This record gives sequence, C-alpha cells and structure tokens, in this order.
Amino acid sequence: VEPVVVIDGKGHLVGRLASVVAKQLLNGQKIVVVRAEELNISGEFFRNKLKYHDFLRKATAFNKTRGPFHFRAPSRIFYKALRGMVSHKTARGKAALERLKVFEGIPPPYDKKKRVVVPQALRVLRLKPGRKYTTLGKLSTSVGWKYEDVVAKLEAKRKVSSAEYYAKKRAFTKKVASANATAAESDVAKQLAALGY
Amino acid sequence: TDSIVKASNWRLVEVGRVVLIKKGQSAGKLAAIVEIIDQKKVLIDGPKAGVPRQAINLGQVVLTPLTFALPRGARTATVSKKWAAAAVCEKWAASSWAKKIAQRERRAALTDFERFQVMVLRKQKRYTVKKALAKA
Amino acid sequence: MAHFKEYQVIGRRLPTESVPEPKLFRMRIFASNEVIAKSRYWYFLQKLHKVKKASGEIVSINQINEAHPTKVKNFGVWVRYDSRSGTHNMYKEIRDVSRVAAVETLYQDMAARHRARFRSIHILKVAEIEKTADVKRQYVKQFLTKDLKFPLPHRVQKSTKTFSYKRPSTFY
Amino acid sequence: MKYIQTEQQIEVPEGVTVSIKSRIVKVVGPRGTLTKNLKHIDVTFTKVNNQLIKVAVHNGGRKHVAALRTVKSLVDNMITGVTKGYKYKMRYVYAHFPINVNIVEKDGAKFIEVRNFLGDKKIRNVPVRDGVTIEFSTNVKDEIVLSGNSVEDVSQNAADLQQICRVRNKDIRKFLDGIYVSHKGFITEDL
RNA sequence: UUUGCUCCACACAAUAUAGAUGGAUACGAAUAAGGCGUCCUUGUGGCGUCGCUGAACCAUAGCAGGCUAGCAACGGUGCACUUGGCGGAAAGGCCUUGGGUGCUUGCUGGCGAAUUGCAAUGUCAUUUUGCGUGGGGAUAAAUCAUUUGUAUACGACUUAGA
RNA sequence: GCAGUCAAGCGUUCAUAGCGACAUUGCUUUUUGAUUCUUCGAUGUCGGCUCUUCCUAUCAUACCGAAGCAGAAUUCGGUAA
RNA sequence: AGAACUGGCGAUGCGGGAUGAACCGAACGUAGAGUUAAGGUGCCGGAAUACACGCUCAUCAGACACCACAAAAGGUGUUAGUUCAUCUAGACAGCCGGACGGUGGCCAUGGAAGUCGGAAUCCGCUAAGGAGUGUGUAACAACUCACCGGCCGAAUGAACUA
RNA sequence: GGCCAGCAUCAGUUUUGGUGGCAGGAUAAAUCCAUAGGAAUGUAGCUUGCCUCGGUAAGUAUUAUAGCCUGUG
Ligand SMILES: [K+]
Ligand SMILES: [Mg+2]
Ligand SMILES: [Mg+2]
Ligand SMILES: [Mg+2]
Ligand SMILES: [Mg+2]
Ligand SMILES: [Mg+2]
Ligand SMILES: [Mg+2]
Ligand SMILES: [Mg+2]
Ligand SMILES: [Mg+2]
Ligand SMILES: [Mg+2]
Ligand SMILES: [Mg+2]
Ligand SMILES: [Mg+2]
Ligand SMILES: [Mg+2]
Ligand SMILES: [Mg+2]
Repeated sequence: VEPVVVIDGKGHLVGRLASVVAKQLLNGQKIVVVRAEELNISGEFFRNKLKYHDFLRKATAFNKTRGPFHFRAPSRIFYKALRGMVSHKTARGKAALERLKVFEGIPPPYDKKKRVVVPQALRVLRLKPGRKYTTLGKLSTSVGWKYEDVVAKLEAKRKVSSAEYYAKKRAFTKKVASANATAAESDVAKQLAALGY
Repeated sequence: TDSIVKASNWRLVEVGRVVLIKKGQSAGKLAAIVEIIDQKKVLIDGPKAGVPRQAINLGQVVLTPLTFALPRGARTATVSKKWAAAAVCEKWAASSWAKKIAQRERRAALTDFERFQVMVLRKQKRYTVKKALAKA
Repeated sequence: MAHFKEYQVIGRRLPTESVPEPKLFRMRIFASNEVIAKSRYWYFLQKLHKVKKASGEIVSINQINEAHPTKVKNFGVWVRYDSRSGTHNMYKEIRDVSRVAAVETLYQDMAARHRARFRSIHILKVAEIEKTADVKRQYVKQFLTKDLKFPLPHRVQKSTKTFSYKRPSTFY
Repeated sequence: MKYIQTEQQIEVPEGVTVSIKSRIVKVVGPRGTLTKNLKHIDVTFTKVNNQLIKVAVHNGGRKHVAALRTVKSLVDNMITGVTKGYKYKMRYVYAHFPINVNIVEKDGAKFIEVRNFLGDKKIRNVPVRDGVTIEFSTNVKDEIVLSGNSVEDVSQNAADLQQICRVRNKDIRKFLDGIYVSHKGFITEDL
C-alpha cells in the first residue's frame, strides 16, 4: 500500500520473489529490490553454476552480439527471471518493467527507507531444512561478476552507519516506552484500554 | 568453567498440552492434546470451550505454552475435570497472546463514534506523554 | 476414491423354485458411497462365488460407523495389490481413530509409495491390534512409548499479506 | 521413516568447558581452544549435568540421523583434541633415494621441504597449518610427527605430506617410495 | 545577434500524466533461533518478557477545514531563517543549535455554513514548455571553405591557419 | 556402423589385466536399402580447391585410474573437442 | 503398403493439446446474462504460492493421453514390503586366544603334505577345527579363514519384491 | 419533446448469504450416566538398592491419593 515497496532480497528464492514482483509490477506497484547479491536459489551451487553455463553456451551462431545476453550481476539475473515472467515485448510489460528497480547492496536512496520481505518467497519459510541452496553473489562471481568485493565493502560501511542509527533509535524508543509506561494508570489510558487502545 | 548450551525451549506435542484452533468450526478455541496419533496428527478435546473430541492435524492448531497434567487417552469428562482443576482458561486469559487477541476483537467491534472517541483520547494522552518526554 | 465410509453389503444370488432362501453372503466394503459399495461388493462376489449382479441382488447395505471414533487405535491392514509386473500381498500398520481413516491413509500411502491406484488394491483385512508388542512396525512402535513428547521445530507461519515488515521467525 | 527422536551423548571430562551458541561450539581444555561451526546439520544441543551434552535430531530421516552421530563424533574429537591432543607419525619409505625432510621458513610460513624424493630435482613444499607442530623423531629412523589440538588439521597436514610424495608414471606396487602415515594417536600417553 | 543567453521570484497561458488522494514507518544476524528490558563477574553470561503477523505504529475532529474569546502548559507542529556536524554506491539526504512568527482539537466558549436543491472526480496533485513583469549572473564555440598525411573509397580521422 | 548385459571358454593357474562363445538389450543416421511426403511453369546434378563453425564414438597434447604396469615400450579405461 | 466396423478431416469454424487437417471438448444466425465441457488456477495468464497423506535431490532431476522416444542389466541411494533365519540360555559387528591328532588320508605328478587337479566328504580331543576359506613353498615349513572362545551388551542377518 | 442518470415497487433469469421446521440410519455411531469384567505405555500404596534437596531404578499392587479398555444397559 506504499507508493514504493523496497524488498530486501536477502534469502529470497529468486524465482518466487520474481513471481511476486512480476504480479506487483503488472498490477501497478512500484518495486525496488535491494541486496540482490544475497538472493538464494534452491539447489547446489554446482547445480546452479552448471545451469548458468548451459545458459552461457546459448548464443546466436553467426553473431554473438545478437544472441541472448548473459548478464552476470545478481540484480541482472533476478531481472532476467522477472523479465521472463513479465510480458516484456508489449507496452504494458515495458511499463511494468519501468516500474521496477533492482540493486546490489542498498544504494543511498533506499538505505534510509524501510525494507520489507515476501514471506511466500523466503528461503527459510519455503525450503525444507537441510535442502542445499545457492547464493546469487557467489554464483555471479563464479560466472563473471566483478563487483562482489566492492559491494561487500560498501555494505559493511552501510551496516556500520545503520547500526549507529539503530542504537540511537533504540535509546529513543526506550525513552518513549518509559514515558508511555507512565500515564498508563491515568484515566485517559483507562478509557483507551476499555476501547481497546 | 561450566559448559553453556543454549536451551532453545520448544513447545512440546504431549498429552495435556493446550492448543489453540486456528481453522475449522472451533477457530479460536482452546483444546488439550488427549494423545498423539502420528507426527502430524493428535487427538484433542475442548470440552470447556465446546471443541468436540476429535482427531486433528497439528497444522490446524497452534501449540500454546500452557500445559496441565492429564493422563494419556483421558475421556472428555476427565479432560474437563483436569482442565477446570488446572484453571487453564484463567492462565490463558492472563497471557499477552490472549490479551492481544481480545484487543484486536475489541478494535474490530468498535463503532464510528467509539473510533472518534479513541482519536480524541489518543490526542489527550499524547499531549501529556509528549510533555513528559520534553521534560525528560 | 474419496473420503471413505464402511458398508456392510449382503447379497442373495436371487432365489429360484429349486433353491429358495440362498446363503446370504456379506462383506465389509470401504467406499465413498453406496453405489460404489455395491459395485465393489459384486466385483468381489464375482471373484469368490459363481454369481453376478444380473443373477443376484443386494439384500441390504448398511453404513457401519466406528464404535469408538475418538479412541486412538493401531490397525493392522492386510492388502493385496497389483504392481506394474505382478501381484503382491502386504501387511501395514496405521495409527488412527477409525477404520475409514485408517483405510484412507492406507490408500494414500499405497498410491504414494507403490503407485498403486484404487483399482489395483484389495483390502484383505483391517483389524485393530488390541495389545501393544503385537505391533511389529517401527513407524507405529515409536508412537507407543511412554510419555511420548516431541517438539515441532521450524514452524512456518503463513502470511496473509504479500509483504512482511518483520523478517519472521520460525520459533515454536 | 522419520524417527521421532534420535539422541547422542557427549561426555565432557573435568577440565573441559563446552560453550554452544546456536551451532557454534567452543571447546576449551588444558591444551587450548577448538572452535567448530555446525550450522549445516540442523541438530539440537542440550547440557544435562555439566559433564554430559545431549545432541538430538527430531523427526529426522536416515541421512539426518547419520549426520547426528557424525556431529557427536566431531565434538568428541574436539574434546579429545583439547584434552589429549592428536599426533600422527609418518614414516619415510624409499628403496634407493633417501627422502630429505626438513622445516624451512618462507616469509614466516613454516613449510615442510621434501628433497631427493625418488631422486627428483624438484623440491616439494607442504605448508604447516596453524596449530600443527612438526617434530622429526629421534630413536626411530625416518619419522616425522605432527601434533596438535585439531585432528582435522593434523590429519590434513599428514595427508598433504603423503599426497605430495605420490609416484608418477611408475608401477606404484614396485615404487613404494613416499611418506606414509604409520600411526595415529594422542599426544598424551595412555590417557 | 534585428536586445540575445542564463538563474531566481511571481503572474498568466498552454502541456500532458502506465495513473497521489493521511505517512515507502531505515539495525544487523539467526531461523534446530532471536527482539527487547534489566543485572552483573561483560559473556556463546544470569533473569524477566514478547512473538503465534502491519489485525501494527504514527497520524487523524474544525468554511478541503472559516472568524473570534479564554483556561491549562512551555509541550507538539508549519514556515522563512539560522548554528554546527555527518553522508560519494546513484552522496542531493540525515541529524542538530538559536531566535522569530503562524497554528494547535490538551480543555472550555460565541459566531458562520443552507439553495451544488436526493448523487454526479464535482476539479485541491505533478510534468514539461511558452510568455510577461522584477532582481542576480556570464560575454563562446563548432561546422563549411583552406591546409596537413601519422588518415582515407566517399564520409570519417588526424594536423595547421588572425 | 557403434555400445552394452550374461558368462561356456581363452588367458600356464585365474570367466571378467586384456579378451570372450551360445544368446540377448540397445544406440546412431557419416553405409546401403525400404518408402514416395516435399520439389518436374526447374532447390544447378560427382570430386577436388577454399573457408568457417559444430559434434565426439579421443589419433595426438593436459591430468588421471587399471594391467598378465620392474624399467622402456605398450594396452584398457576416465574427465576432457 | 493393403483390408473390416465405426467415428472424423476433406467440407469445420470455436475452447483445450504452446505450436498442428484428423486428438480431447464442442459443432457455429446477431446479442445479453448465468453455468459448464475438455483443459487448467506461481508469473507470463483468467483462476487457491489451496487443503491433505506420502515419495524424490539428480555434477544429463522431473513435470500430463494422441506426442513428439528409450531397453536389457545394475546401485547398503532412499522408501515400503515378502519369506526364511540368529538373539539376554548373550544376535551381528569390533579387539585379542586357539584353530589340534589320526594325517604327508588315497590317487594322478619329476615334486602336490588341506589348498594346480580326481574320488572319498570320516571321526578321537572335543566350547571347536574343513582331509579344508585364502596367502605363501619347487615340495616343505609358515601366516589365514571356516569353528569355538575372552571383553561390550539388544536387536541383527540373508535372499527376494517394486 | 430529446440525451445521460439516481431511487422505490415489481416481473423474467440467475448468483451469493442469514435463518426456521421436519425425515432417516445401529430411530446415527459417539460424548455422558450406570454397571460388570480386564491389562498397561501400571495410578496410589507396599518391597528392595541408592543418594546432592529428595527422588530414582527394578518388582508387587488392577483404582486406591490418576486414569484407560471391552461388554451390557
Ligand atoms: K523437379
Ligand atoms: Mg567478458
Ligand atoms: Mg612405464
Ligand atoms: Mg533456380
Ligand atoms: Mg539455390
Ligand atoms: Mg567422451
Ligand atoms: Mg500411398
Ligand atoms: Mg478435394
Ligand atoms: Mg471438427
Ligand atoms: Mg504439445
Ligand atoms: Mg450466445
Ligand atoms: Mg492471474
Ligand atoms: Mg529397471
Ligand atoms: Mg427480482
């Protein structure tokens, strides 16, 4: 119900996440996916690497610049799934795709915004315990993605800053919860509780 | 010097374990595990809340942290007697979980005039709370 | 074929002037309705005795309810089923509160583990194992231990909404 | 079959403390500290009486309950490593060319040098994993001894030394030259 | 440059909208574990509590929100300012200081609303551009033609020329 | 044309190092047939030259496993175009 | 390539089988509403990321008839069964002890003693030992196993089925 | 007069809810109550051995300081 929904893609079962995102985009919801390098694919890393190499060998024989483009970045892999599940050759599908942004890490605009998850796409909720799974960042690096390390560095920096922010917010929330704990034996609070608040 | 191992306390499927039905004719009532049929199936009894003695899928109920002493296979009369003796209903109504359920039911039951009153009272309380926060 | 009911079916091998009052054969059939119950009765009667539906009649069909449908029992089920290459007799054990529930579990399990469809299965016998230590299957034995307790790790709650704001937990 | 409960016991001697967070085990004993990550097995640890740790698998299949005993063995080997230690004795075997094994330093890294293996002019270098101590044993001819807390690191170092000395392009039934693990036991005697 | 160009402010015009109609409301990690509070011997520590969904939290009353009179309290919030710091992954945002001024529904009053007629999105947003009025700011190049041959089918390239 | 399964035998002994009868299961479409579906208001009919790419049932090169592998040489096999 | 009965395509659109003359469903004037068929309901894509019991992890997984392929033979992979066995009067596995005498049993052979080969398939001591399960010897000698024991203490083994 | 609509009461078709009264079955089977008989995944009691509060492990004990099963009504 937000104008823009930011999904933290960590551990999110790329195909199921893409299905959710395709339906949202076609229904008219603006979606921004962050941390695509932390997306998960069910199955062994070797299985998914072999699948990506099968994808890689497909190319237009007489001109490789015409053939299917093999994007290595995790955001672009997720985008490939999403585009394959969106009717992208039509104007409606094109508009749906403009309604979407996918990022590795969490760039400035969205690091200070709320991140949501999709429970029907979460790996811990969907996969049976013990089932092996792949990480999109590792798969992308194995198939040629060049920016795993810089993304990791910037993510560590962002996490440090966000930890400071959350420590400040937690202190302020403790103060506010203390203030609301007082005046809870007040008459106004009693009427609110009688009304369910 | 002493070994430390995190307990990771789970609620246990066991005779006497109190469960809350989330789907079916009961849909929000408490029952007790009479016994365990399979890893996914239990025979339960809800005589105090009106839940008929029935074999139910464990996926149809939520285990509660409440347990009372009950012999395995106890019939409905015994289950009701032990339930009353252990005062399961009071123990459940004291929990924040049941308190949250009742609060959401009351909020759903509010009328438009009561929502307006809630707004007014919330503003009144917010004034004092913000004043205390600024004083702090 | 569906959620099962048990029926007693009694058939006659229709009387003639030479032989009035024939021998009134009865069976217990697990079927989802009376039409299927009578069809199965005539199928097995054609397997057993020299009679067909045209030369016989159903004397009575009565639904048999579980005597104690809220008592947990262990059932020994003897079945005969057709695999892809032969016919085999099997014995299995099912814990449930009724014969119909045990038979539904039996059909589900046979379909799941041997790809045996309903048409390929004969229920030779269903009988409650009255005494523990007459249960000879471990997958039922392990539920007969004293003070049986077990947790349910990795609880997966279903979300009503597409998006969650909490990064949920699987505690139970 | 999905056995309801499967359980294994881990005896803790007096001098050992086992700190088990979610699945990160830290075993501390007289000989040092060992650490192991077991978040890939989905087991449950529980301390019973400060001398006994139970490890359990609930509703587990055959492979899961096998991994349960694997976990018990791993933690037992951790405790053994911090109490008694682990030592592997390897023999140098050769028909004609004496194998020259030494310890050398390359930017402070403690390699094991193998020279003259089957007369090779190549010099074989096996890095010494941290925590593993190399001693060339007197009173026995051509013996190297690897000692340490972690049986994993000790045995992997011994295996690297053995595999670096594999014979190529020859009938290895006749050319038995190499460095082979002759004994695997504990650093402390008869404990 | 037949008073050009640009920035700001306002006014007036067109121009459309992949589609506002209270708020995209910021830890990280794990899930066979965690969040929070508290305490200490500061830890893979003790204790208590929570989850079982956002069904939340904040906001939210007033001619689409008018004009006025007070009470209580020095709070909340808008604005133009202003102090200082932080933010480069796409920073273009976050935090903060001080004062001014407006509103405050925290509480109690007085006046207004009608006739859009029994509903009609009943017009309140943002997106570019044009033009006018005021104020600030700046005062070039490129191409052709000529020339070069490190270039060259032609284009192109690479050189030179007040 | 290529590849399996069984294993009577060969292999001094030893069925399976390497082979392997009598049988039997297949695969391939670089053989030749079978057919006649397309083309007879026309798809230029052999081979070579040239050039690119693809396949692997791998001749060589890389790393390996097995041997009736002492070495040398060789043979069988694996990943591998 | 040729017959039989029927239904079809030709001559036929429509929904489904992605696609397709023949398959499934259904046959068609122009429209509205409702319900369906076959087929489907993660997204493309209308419609349950429905419910429920199980099974499967594939370094070539599999994923709906016509239909767009796969076999014999195999696998302590995993699952469920059948039958026969051993077992608290101690099952199997694990470590250690014994593993004799008659006897180099008889014969073929240059030599063959349990063990390249044929027949005889015996007992005394016996908890127990085969005229022999293997390694080894030119033949010996010597290790080795069937067999029985010492220790631990509850389930285990074999052949099959799919 | 024409164009576009709103409501009410109806009619035809249909879709989706709330609710009442009957019938049948083993005149449902159950639950419940009463009663008789039992064993156990054996409750109280009792016996033996232990010891860090106080329980435990093995026996006996069929309702007792839990219950359960089957039959009958
Ligand atoms: K032609
Ligand atoms: Mg490249
Ligand atoms: Mg050689
Ligand atoms: Mg031509
Ligand atoms: Mg041509
Ligand atoms: Mg090959
Ligand atoms: Mg023809
Ligand atoms: Mg014709
Ligand atoms: Mg037709
Ligand atoms: Mg098709
Ligand atoms: Mg019509
Ligand atoms: Mg849809
Ligand atoms: Mg087969
Ligand atoms: Mg009507």
